Amino acid sequence: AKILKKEEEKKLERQKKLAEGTEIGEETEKDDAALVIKKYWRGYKSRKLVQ
Amino acid sequence: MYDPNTSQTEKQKQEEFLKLKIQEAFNLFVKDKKGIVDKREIPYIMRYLGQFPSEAQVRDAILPEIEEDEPSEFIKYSKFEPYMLKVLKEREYEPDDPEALLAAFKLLDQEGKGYIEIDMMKTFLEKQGIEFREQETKSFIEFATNKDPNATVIYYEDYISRLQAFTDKHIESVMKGYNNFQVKK
Amino acid sequence: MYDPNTSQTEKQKQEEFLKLKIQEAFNLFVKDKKGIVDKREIPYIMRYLGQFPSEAQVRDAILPEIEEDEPSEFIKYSKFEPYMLKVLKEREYEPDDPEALLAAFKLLDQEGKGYIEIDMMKTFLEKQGIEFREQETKSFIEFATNKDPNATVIYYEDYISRLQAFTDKHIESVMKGYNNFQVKK
Repeated sequence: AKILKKEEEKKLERQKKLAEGTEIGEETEKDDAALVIKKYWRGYKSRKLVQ
Repeated sequence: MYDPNTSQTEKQKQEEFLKLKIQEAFNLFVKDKKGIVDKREIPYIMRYLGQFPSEAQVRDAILPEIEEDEPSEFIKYSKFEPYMLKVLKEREYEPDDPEALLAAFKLLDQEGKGYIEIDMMKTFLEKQGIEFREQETKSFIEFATNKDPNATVIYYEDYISRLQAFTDKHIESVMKGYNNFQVKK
Repeated sequence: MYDPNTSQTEKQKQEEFLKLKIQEAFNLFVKDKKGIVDKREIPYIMRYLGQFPSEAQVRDAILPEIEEDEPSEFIKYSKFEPYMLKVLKEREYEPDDPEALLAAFKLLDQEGKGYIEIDMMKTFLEKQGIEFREQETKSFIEFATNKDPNATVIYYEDYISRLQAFTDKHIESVMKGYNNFQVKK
């Protein structure tokens, strides 16, 4: 029930934000996610090789 | 690593520790002639020391800032110490928080099923941002799947948790020694 | 949770934090008008306040006390917060000692083999005492067997350990912020 209440609150907040005509780039989000994942994977490889 | 909210003595000791860790990593990654290391492992040394600079960032702001005016086929401790000393002091190449990885994985999983197809993740890795090699993608699939050969999807949450724990352990390993070094009389 | 042998300032701080937590739980169960919650949700809220009252106990004692002069299908926050505060301070419906649960399970396991059959547990829960509903038994079987579809028996020790760990994590999460919470003047 608390999770559904939080979901409703977040849905209301997102609807209010969209009512302001805010455009969020979606192509760059995937690139940022890939870059972060690659950095973390390379760091994990370095650490595993270190141990 | 470096705390800029400490005393002058603390800042100096942190800098000297950065210098000595740079020296340790360089010596452990010197092959034949003491005082020289290939630039390929320079990001490898940084990862050994916790820094997470991107390949483009490493090539554009790391190597030129440490390479000589005359192109030197390998880098020596001279430009290797102060560079990442200042980087750690300013935390130039600190990786994002784990929430960044969580958001990245959620974005890659548009449907939010809790896992991402191996084919899709490999497509992102080899076609978006800094592309990985085939063997790198194989290793990523192996680890994210817990070395599962027949796995088709990966639970990004468990992988993120394991990566965070391993990063914390390696950070404990590296930081151990971050502390003492004192001005010699 | 609530410490009944702390300082007077600590006593007031704990009482205020418990009142705020009860108000938050009430709001979570508020659907139409603030200050009124469904009667059926009365025991459920107690389970976040650390109380695991039985259905008979709530029906015989909790309901008549919370109910006003006349029987009402909705419980007002005015009669809910004080009763909840006193119940939590007295720890009336706190879950029993995990050792008690282990003893009960071993009593169920006559041979002491460390496991109980799913059918045996279903029969015990549906024929003796306050019989569970179908969904109650389904959830208990699923989560005791760590959501294993091929599980044939339930090991009571590890299931009890997991349930206790989950309860402790939930209690700490619900208690989160007590250190930063301060008495309102």
